[PDB]
Amino acid sequence: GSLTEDGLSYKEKFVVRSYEVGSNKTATVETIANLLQEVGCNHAQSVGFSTDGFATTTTMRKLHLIWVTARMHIEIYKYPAWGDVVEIETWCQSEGRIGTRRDWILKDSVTGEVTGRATSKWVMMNQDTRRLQKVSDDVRDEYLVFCPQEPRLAFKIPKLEDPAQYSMIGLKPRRADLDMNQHVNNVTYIGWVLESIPQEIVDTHELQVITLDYRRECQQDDVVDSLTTTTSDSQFLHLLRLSGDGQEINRGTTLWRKKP
Amino acid sequence: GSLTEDGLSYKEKFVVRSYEVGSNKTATVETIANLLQEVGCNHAQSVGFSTDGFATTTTMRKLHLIWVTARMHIEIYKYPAWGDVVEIETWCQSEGRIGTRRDWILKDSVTGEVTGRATSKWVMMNQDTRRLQKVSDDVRDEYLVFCPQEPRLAFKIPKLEDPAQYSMIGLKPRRADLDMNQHVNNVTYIGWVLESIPQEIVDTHELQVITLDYRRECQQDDVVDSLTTTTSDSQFLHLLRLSGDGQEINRGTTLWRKKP
Ligand SMILES: C[C@@]1(COCc2c(F)cccc2F)CC(c2ccccc2F)=NO1
Ligand SMILES: C[C@@]1(COCc2c(F)cccc2F)CC(c2ccccc2F)=NO1
Repeated sequence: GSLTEDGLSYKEKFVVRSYEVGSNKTATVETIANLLQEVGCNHAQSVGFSTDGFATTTTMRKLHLIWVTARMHIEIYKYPAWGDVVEIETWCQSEGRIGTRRDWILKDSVTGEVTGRATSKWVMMNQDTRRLQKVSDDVRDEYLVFCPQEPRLAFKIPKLEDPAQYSMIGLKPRRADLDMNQHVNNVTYIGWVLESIPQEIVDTHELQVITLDYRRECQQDDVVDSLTTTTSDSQFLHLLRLSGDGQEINRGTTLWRKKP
Repeated sequence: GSLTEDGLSYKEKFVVRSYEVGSNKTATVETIANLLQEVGCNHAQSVGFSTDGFATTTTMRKLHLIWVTARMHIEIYKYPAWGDVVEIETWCQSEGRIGTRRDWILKDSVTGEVTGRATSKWVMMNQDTRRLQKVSDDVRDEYLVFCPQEPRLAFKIPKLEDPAQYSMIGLKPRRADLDMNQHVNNVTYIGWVLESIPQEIVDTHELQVITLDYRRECQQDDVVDSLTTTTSDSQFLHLLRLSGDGQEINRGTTLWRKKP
């Protein structure tokens, strides 16, 4: 991949792998989310962020701050097949004191058609206490020079009430689910949300839209319950909570289209 | 990737991704095993096997036969870092009536040095009954023309006895663990074997050698126990068994080197 001529966005092509596809031999949404993360990381490196950790500015490092995902919204029009080339363009924009947005557009590299879109809200937090911080002028000024400054857009979740229609309990991360800092990878939470979708829905529908809020992390030694209720196309409300009716981890919604 | 000039092996380069690395920012062994699978699948397509299923010959399809892994042996000298290019060369050889071998050699694409080696024994089995079959002349003759015929080599596991020194119980696959035919991906079994290795070993050692036998599949709805005992460098004996002291799934051994 590479920066675009103006230096304010990044493009990368990916060839969909054998193990990245599901039963229709198209990329899973977890594969798409992994590719979104990878092109974001390669963008960060291309504009001078670290080649051996996740992106931080100089002032973030001084203050022990990291970027963490607060919300992810993905819409897929067509999932790419095994062996297809998908090209993803990504960019960031300042969200003032709130945080930082990363947007993505997915294209079929052969047709040039848009096959999906995504946006994410990232917030600052202290890596040790996990307490949120507003973006200071020093941190914003460090990264603003890598962002378009005029708007460039790729485009409330309620709490599931007991009893859940569907559940998958006792979900636990294995080492493959952990990132280079031994934190649960953000894509693992997408997989866990979808685990409580009945298999018959997955067999007969394609996921068109997912919206996920990220409230708290699952630690390596935590156990998660995935809860789903039908709200309808098929639409669902989702809640991930720590085992034992503990803290909410994630809430979300999905929209599914019947297979052709 | 592409076939080599003589058409009898296949090479592919991979750039190690952000989510493919562990805490030392080098590829996990599960990442390496996924890359071995992907280059094998791309080799199969390059010599005229299907672009929308795992490799079968014409006679295999007529008889409802598939290739399944019986044994995997991987040795890694150096795990590639995040953003490094690893080049993998792969080839197959007939094993007479027993099955078919796939071998791999991993190289650091910048230095050209060998960083790892792998070999696998694949057997025929009926996809419906899971009963093994010897390779018939018709099937061997269909694939022999894609193999070196003179030897080209990249280079008994006992049953763990109760009580196991270490365990991880209740492991269950999620949809990301399933392949395009809704079978548990072979790399998932490597992850499950390693889950019962204590975290302190993983934190202080690198895996140098893994040998894994594959006896039976975990179904989507099965639950697996991972059992490990120290036999020693650190060496371990491994057993994966279905929950409830059910059927053995896998047995294996690993050898670990202290981190520099
Ligand atoms: C918010 C975040 C910022 O990344 C650094 C960065 C800029 F700040 C401005 C322009 C380009 C750029 F790269 C963090 C982030 C991220 C973090 C970890 C993993 C994956 C990611 F995409 N992706 O976007
Ligand atoms: C045994 C197996 C054979 O693949 C077909 C094939 C030949 F038979 C001969 C030369 C090249 C070639 F490709 C099956 C296999 C495999 C199967 C599923 C997934 C991944 C794999 F590597 N990899 O190797």
